[PDB]
Amino acid sequence: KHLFTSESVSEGHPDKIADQISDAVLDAILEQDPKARVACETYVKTGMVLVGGEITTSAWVDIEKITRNTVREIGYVHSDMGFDANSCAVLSAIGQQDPLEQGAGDQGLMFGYATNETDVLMPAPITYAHRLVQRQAEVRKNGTLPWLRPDAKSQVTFQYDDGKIVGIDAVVLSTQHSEEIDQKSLQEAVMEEIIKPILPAEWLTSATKFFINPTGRFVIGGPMGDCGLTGRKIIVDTYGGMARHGGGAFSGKDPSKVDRSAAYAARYVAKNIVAAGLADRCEIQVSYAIGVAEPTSIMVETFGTEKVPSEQLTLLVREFFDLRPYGLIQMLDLLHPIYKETAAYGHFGREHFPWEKTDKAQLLRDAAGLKHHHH
Amino acid sequence: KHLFTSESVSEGHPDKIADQISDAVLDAILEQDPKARVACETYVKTGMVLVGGEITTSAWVDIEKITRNTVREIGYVHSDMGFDANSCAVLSAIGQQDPLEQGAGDQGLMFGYATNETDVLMPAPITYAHRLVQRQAEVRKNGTLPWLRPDAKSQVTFQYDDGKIVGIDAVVLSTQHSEEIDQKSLQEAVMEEIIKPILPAEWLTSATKFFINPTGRFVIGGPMGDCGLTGRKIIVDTYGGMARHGGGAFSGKDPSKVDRSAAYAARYVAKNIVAAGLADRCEIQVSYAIGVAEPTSIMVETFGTEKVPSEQLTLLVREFFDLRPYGLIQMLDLLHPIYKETAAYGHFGREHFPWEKTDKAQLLRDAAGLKHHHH
Amino acid sequence: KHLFTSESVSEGHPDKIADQISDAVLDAILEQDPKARVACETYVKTGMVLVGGEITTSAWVDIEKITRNTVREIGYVHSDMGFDANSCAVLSAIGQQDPLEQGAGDQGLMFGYATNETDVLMPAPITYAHRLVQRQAEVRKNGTLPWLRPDAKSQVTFQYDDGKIVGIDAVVLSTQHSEEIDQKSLQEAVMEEIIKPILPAEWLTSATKFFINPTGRFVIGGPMGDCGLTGRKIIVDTYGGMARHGGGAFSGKDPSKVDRSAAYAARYVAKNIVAAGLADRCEIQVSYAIGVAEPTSIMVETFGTEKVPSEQLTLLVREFFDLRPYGLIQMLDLLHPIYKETAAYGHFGREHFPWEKTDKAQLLRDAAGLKHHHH
Amino acid sequence: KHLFTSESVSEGHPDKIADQISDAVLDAILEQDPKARVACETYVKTGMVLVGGEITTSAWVDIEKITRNTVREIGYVHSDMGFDANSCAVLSAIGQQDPLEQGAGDQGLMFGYATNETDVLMPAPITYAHRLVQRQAEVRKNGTLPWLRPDAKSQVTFQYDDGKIVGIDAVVLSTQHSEEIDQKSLQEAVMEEIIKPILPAEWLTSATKFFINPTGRFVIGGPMGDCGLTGRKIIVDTYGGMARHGGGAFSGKDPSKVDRSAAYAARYVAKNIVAAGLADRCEIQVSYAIGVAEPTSIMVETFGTEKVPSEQLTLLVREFFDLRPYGLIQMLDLLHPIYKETAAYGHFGREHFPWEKTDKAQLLRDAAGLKHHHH
Ligand SMILES: Nc1ncnc2c1ncn2[C@@H]1O[C@H](COP(=O)(O)OP(=O)(O)NP(=O)(O)O)[C@@H](O)[C@H]1O
Ligand SMILES: Nc1ncnc2c1ncn2[C@@H]1O[C@H](COP(=O)(O)OP(=O)(O)NP(=O)(O)O)[C@@H](O)[C@H]1O
Ligand SMILES: Nc1ncnc2c1ncn2[C@@H]1O[C@H](COP(=O)(O)OP(=O)(O)NP(=O)(O)O)[C@@H](O)[C@H]1O
Ligand SMILES: Nc1ncnc2c1ncn2[C@@H]1O[C@H](COP(=O)(O)OP(=O)(O)NP(=O)(O)O)[C@@H](O)[C@H]1O
Ligand SMILES: [K+]
Ligand SMILES: [K+]
Ligand SMILES: [K+]
Ligand SMILES: [K+]
Ligand SMILES: [Mg+2]
Ligand SMILES: [Mg+2]
Ligand SMILES: [Mg+2]
Ligand SMILES: [Mg+2]
Ligand SMILES: [Mg+2]
Ligand SMILES: [Mg+2]
Ligand SMILES: [Mg+2]
Ligand SMILES: [Mg+2]
Repeated sequence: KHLFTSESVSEGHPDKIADQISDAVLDAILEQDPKARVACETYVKTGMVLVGGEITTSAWVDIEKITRNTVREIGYVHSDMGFDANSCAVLSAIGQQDPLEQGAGDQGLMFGYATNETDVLMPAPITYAHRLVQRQAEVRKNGTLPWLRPDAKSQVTFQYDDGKIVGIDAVVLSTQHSEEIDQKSLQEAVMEEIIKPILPAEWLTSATKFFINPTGRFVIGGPMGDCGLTGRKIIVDTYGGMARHGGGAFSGKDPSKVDRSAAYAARYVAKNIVAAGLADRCEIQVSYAIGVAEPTSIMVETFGTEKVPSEQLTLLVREFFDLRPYGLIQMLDLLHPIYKETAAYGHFGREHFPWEKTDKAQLLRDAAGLKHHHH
Repeated sequence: KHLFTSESVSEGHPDKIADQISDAVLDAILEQDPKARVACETYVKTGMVLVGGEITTSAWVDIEKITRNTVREIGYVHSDMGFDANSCAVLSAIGQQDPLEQGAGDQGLMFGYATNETDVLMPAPITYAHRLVQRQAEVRKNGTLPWLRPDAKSQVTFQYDDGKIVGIDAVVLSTQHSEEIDQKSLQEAVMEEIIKPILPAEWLTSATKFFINPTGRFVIGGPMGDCGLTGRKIIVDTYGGMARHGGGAFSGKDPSKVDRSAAYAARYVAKNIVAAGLADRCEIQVSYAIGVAEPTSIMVETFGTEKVPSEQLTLLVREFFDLRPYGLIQMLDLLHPIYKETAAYGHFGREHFPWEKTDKAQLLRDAAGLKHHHH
Repeated sequence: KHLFTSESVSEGHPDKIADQISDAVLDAILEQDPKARVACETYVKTGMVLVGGEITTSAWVDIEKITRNTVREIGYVHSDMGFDANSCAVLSAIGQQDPLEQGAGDQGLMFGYATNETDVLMPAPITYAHRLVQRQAEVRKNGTLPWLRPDAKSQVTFQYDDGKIVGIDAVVLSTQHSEEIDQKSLQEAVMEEIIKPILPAEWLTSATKFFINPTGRFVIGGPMGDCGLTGRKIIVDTYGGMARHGGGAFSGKDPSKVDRSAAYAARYVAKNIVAAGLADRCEIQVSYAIGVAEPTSIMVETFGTEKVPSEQLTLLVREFFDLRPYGLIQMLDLLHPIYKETAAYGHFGREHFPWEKTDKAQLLRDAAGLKHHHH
Repeated sequence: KHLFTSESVSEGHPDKIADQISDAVLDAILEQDPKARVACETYVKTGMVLVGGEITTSAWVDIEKITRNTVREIGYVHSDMGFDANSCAVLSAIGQQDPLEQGAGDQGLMFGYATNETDVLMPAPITYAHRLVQRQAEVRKNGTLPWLRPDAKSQVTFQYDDGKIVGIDAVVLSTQHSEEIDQKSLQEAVMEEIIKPILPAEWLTSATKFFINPTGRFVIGGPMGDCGLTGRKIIVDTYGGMARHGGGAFSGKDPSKVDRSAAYAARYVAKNIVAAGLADRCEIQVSYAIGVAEPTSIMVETFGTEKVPSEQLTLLVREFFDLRPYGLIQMLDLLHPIYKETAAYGHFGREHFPWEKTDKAQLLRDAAGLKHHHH
């Protein structure tokens, strides 16, 4: 019997604004130069975006237009909301100053995770936290609730009973909105259009507490309310705290940065082990030394749910997966402008991303000797 | 049998520069106004520091002098190193626009952890990673190795055998340095002055791999090499990945921000459970809803090492600890300028910090009914 | 027979926005510390104000609130106008690191001028250019023309016939406005409310050309349209080109800066010579060497209109006026927060400023031996 | 009998640093796109360059490399001098969002001047002020005085006797320098290498005062000492105060901006009148209305030195010169990357610039009927 909690934030949360600008700049560069080196760090606050860092590329991009386009899409288009794509400041401080045996670009450690408690092999709490804010954005943009504004957060507390979901104990939904909607109207609409359509009714009972805009009015937000920086939502981006984290941010980094590529690979590995039926849950840790191709370490954790000995799993992983930094890029077909889409609503659990394919599961299952004997 | 890896970075790593500026600004404010509200986000890169965010305070501080003093102390005092305290740009964009029942200032989730694998009740990998970079800084500043420069990283891979440390498998030490030292000289000096004095000789064997400045020369660094931002080393700041993380950054936040205060409290709770002998390792999760005083959730995880039933532990925690946001500040005496010291070499494991006191351990032990029966 | 032209700009022109922020910061400091050293340079463009330079002061000022207050007063309060006081970025980069024999703080040259072609002893073209934009601001702010927006420019071409004003040949008035007013409506209203009430009807004839918003619609302006910097309207600030200029900017400089104080003194000198009847027009040049109290040069130019020999005038000036840098501050009572008012609509010709007093005129006249002999 | 004073500043003065960055960016764009629209405003101070404004161009330029290259050429290459090309911050905030009948892009007024008191038809004071700082830069860069640093100023006071140069009354030379040179050594070297080789010995007498580094040591300078902005040396750029000024800055503006093109044209006109022998000195004023091709006014001032009636001169100017904004660009062949060279040591008096050609002088002389009758 334990209570576990995860959160997510909408595309209009200031940290998420920064992540999406960083990745919109990455995508624009990769469209022209797939092998670009990009380390693009964004900082947003009242009236301004600062886009900085380092790029090595043949590409020619307009950082200001990409930034303004990104903010406009998120929905900040007027001073009444606290922030305007068309009239904010955009400052740029980007410095433009056998292949599988290439060393890691940096040291570090990265984790990946999978669990069969959902069909996408993700933890339920982060899954439903993301779906809530993704729903908030959908009913804002489609005109179902046209008074919604871009900045929102969600938080879901699940109840477990020896590792089985019993229900949802608590739900937090805080949304920005225009001045005209009153709080009772806002709470009813958020319950009917956002919460009830996303959370399974089975998990919602008399024991469920709902905190909808628990401080009431939330008119001013996005960067006016809170400074936002790239890489400040790394637990929202991953597994909502259910799994460990190595500390590296994803957004604004090209696929040569093992902080992103090896975390994607570790998800792919974990997900294929669980899809194979070789465990019910699996956490992978990998680590690198700058200038060294072979990871300094690989760890496979199955929390006692493995269907074959743990040492045999570690072997299967070395056998089927090339975790050298350029083996990663090959393994996942990463040199394409696919990253802006990851930079809100989570890097995992959306099954069109290359690191969410379970195209190794039968291979691992066969290689492990799992198959039924008769008679 | 598993390999686990943690890293740390010196006070001269650009992300750590940002953390220390943010907390130097917090301390300067709390010295004058202990109840200040501070959310100070720093961004450093080639030639500049940007210090931004939001403060509510009666204090009057010189952000530029605090910044320059902080960078000078870290050791960046010349263009030859890539960055100069005295001549860099400092830009400021800080907007200055029953008490225990006060609501949390934000939603979120926070973890704390303790393990008796070290005397300070920390995981060994993060402990020894921090000690390595702390040693690098000490031999740089005391003139033992005067050619060292401020930017460094460490990484240590431990070998476990069913949860007992067998040894150290791999050690990474990457340090900045002046142009005059050659790499063989640098590797010998780092082995003799930094590595061998910090890592127990028992754990160092023929199986131990050493990667000292594995890309060779590292003359240019700090902000010139890599943009740095507040809150981009949250796993170095905590448990090196051994424990989970809720995603919140510590530095530049006053103690009313549950991202910092509740993580400190969760460490205090976990550490006192383990010091009490109520478990060998303990992870606490807590979460809040904005405007709500009582946490939305509390979870006590003991990984099967508890000495009393798990439900009884959850009770002991509600009984002995007030996890309401202002109960935290009272519980830990937090309204003092003590934070710059946390902003490099880890927020945990240094036992003079208030959240590292084990002043509840005997209390919890007595309350749990642990004591020996004779005859 | 010659045509001469001068321009002026409203308080909402971006260069004038910068001047007024610089001087609002100066005034706020002098209110607390009359002997402050201030060199405050402002830069405005789309979404941002940067306030920089150097101050030596005991004062404690909130640069962000002063900036936002200044922009709000000018009238930029919405993204629809291109700029919002409440939601723009404000960045600060101000470094806070016998008395009459004190040296000049810098070298330089400064001119002052007076002419009896107006009652305020100013050239008519700059006088009427300022009055036009000052009128534009008055009918905008008083609701006479509520659709006006803050950014405007004026330009007036006078016809002279051997140095006597014959009339006005050309009038330019370009004003920002809201989207709702059509251009014919705007032209009629500007002619009736701004032009006809300010320019003497005697000077307006069939030969007069009027260019009112000659490019038509002007909805977007202020910083969105044009970057603005302190000290980029030095000819609008002075004599509209009728007199020479030494190149120094006024705004954001305390009275120890001879670029401001000696130009004010040179106006005072010229104005008192002309008010004395010792010439009909008078241009003064003074210059300084850094660290030298006595000006390196003084020149008195009367364009052949002197009523006493030129050498005798130069003597009268050395006799009645102390042009040493601290003699200036004493001569004009300058250590008071009086400067924001100078930073739009001209530093000269408004007779409540201390350098516009003619309290030496009778003294100079008596000392020159001008007085009527009878019989 | 009158004393007149002019100043100049070296390429390392912070305002001049800004002018040269603005024009280096203009040149880089015009090299690729001769018809680019450019309005590039620079701001330099401790540790940073901000390059902003508005460009309409097909060109692709690296603002950061152009900036760093420009600062390096000027000579700021180390923190010991206060500023380093290689390690300063560069921030960019440039928004990239019958032909002779095209309207002026803005209103305004512009002056041009010529006088036969020098062979280049410039006033002597500005001529010799520029030559002094140009000499300071030459002996710094050629290693004659290798301890010189980039920031310097000059100021020269000439004595006139009814409009004829009698001599030089005062000379100011303030130069930055390294820590190693003492002030007596510096004064002797500046007198021998900079002053005596540039100023005619005839003009230097017992009455001449010399102020060499009159405040002594000047080690820290460039942007560390003083914020610099584009367009803050408009009187150094033109005629040193001898002639009037319309207020417009030159640097960072493409030739479609009448603030630059019409001032260049007005110099060309004045210079060709004086070279023709139609006056000994000539000041031209022109002015424009936004969206109007024909200037709102033209004024020809000859200070009583004309050799033909004044009305006939005004006619000659309308006849020989097309002052419509695109007539200017054609008249002077302006669509070429020639502007960085203007942005230090004066826009006039260097006779390879297109507006310094006297290719109309014989034409004007013939058209005026000036020629000798015999017998
Ligand atoms: N030549 C070099 N050799 C070795 N290490 C180097 C070298 N140059 C820089 N580094 C280090 O590499 C560091 C990068 O650390 P880190 O902040 O983790 O990078 P990041 O890519 O921004 N990721 P994170 O902030 O963790 O998401 C630099 O800041 C230096 O400490
Ligand atoms: N009136 C309000 N009511 C509720 N939520 C609000 C209100 N105002 C702002 N918020 C939200 O609170 C958010 C803060 O999120 P977060 O980024 O986690 O904060 P942080 O303190 O910088 N911590 P982190 O970046 O996680 O270390 C804002 O950006 C909004 O989404
Ligand atoms: N110690 C010093 N001795 C002499 N001159 C110095 C010293 N320190 C700096 N200076 C010079 O003084 C200059 C100031 O020039 P200037 O740009 O005219 O100043 P300003 O006050 O901004 N006025 P302006 O831009 O003309 O309105 C510096 O930039 C240096 O060239
Ligand atoms: N559509 C428009 N119609 C008319 N005037 C306009 C329009 N858009 C902007 N303007 C004005 O044109 C001004 C330009 O003034 P000014 O500051 O003299 O320009 P500049 O080119 O930077 N020159 P200076 O600072 O004088 O060297 C703008 O700031 C507005 O007042
Ligand atoms: K923040
Ligand atoms: K970075
Ligand atoms: K401009
Ligand atoms: K300045
Ligand atoms: Mg945040
Ligand atoms: Mg990292
Ligand atoms: Mg980093
Ligand atoms: Mg948070
Ligand atoms: Mg301007
Ligand atoms: Mg000056
Ligand atoms: Mg200046
Ligand atoms: Mg102009």
